[PDB]
Amino acid sequence: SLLSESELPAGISYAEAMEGGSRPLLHPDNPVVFFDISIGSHEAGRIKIELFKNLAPKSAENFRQFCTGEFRQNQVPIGYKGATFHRIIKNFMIQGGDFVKGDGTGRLSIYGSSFPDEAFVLPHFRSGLLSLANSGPDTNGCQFFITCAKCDWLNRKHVVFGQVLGKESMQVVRKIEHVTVDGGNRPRIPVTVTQCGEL
Amino acid sequence: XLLVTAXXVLA
Repeated sequence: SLLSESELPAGISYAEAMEGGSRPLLHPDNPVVFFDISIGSHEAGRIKIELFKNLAPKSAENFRQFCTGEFRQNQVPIGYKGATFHRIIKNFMIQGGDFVKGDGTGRLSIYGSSFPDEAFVLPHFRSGLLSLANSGPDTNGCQFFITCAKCDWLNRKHVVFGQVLGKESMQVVRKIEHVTVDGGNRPRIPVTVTQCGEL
Repeated sequence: XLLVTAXXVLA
């Protein structure tokens, strides 16, 4: 189901997304969520994210609940508040959302351990897209990445399910992308979602 | 390489 760049729907070009505010651009019922980011102990700003419920409803709803606190295990909420970005590769992507262990091992979703790939409709055609991290087919969980360049070699292996909105969002993404990392691409100073929610 | 996995990170 993969669309070529010439076939893309309105509202998801880089220019269109950078004009976005707090309301969705691809489909009017798409939720918009946010992360406030701290780099070390410094508030770095806010990333606003449209979740493409119209194209990837299960992936969007999983991410959305992790932003709002609506997913509970035995009455205890769990989600992205306090989650880190544990793997940062300049000119490629920033990876985070492992609220389980903070190291890439976390594989919990609102559906259980892992959930299937939805249709691979959108390509990784530009920076600023949200896509699911996984360990092969049908192993989506809680982790995600934000593209920092086109990464079309990931097409049909990772579901692109959202986009950042507005220029500040991309400024924060670029700041995260350029922090110092160790030999394993782990940041030397933590990058944390200190607050998150739905707009 | 440039993959985004959860568990065995590769080059």
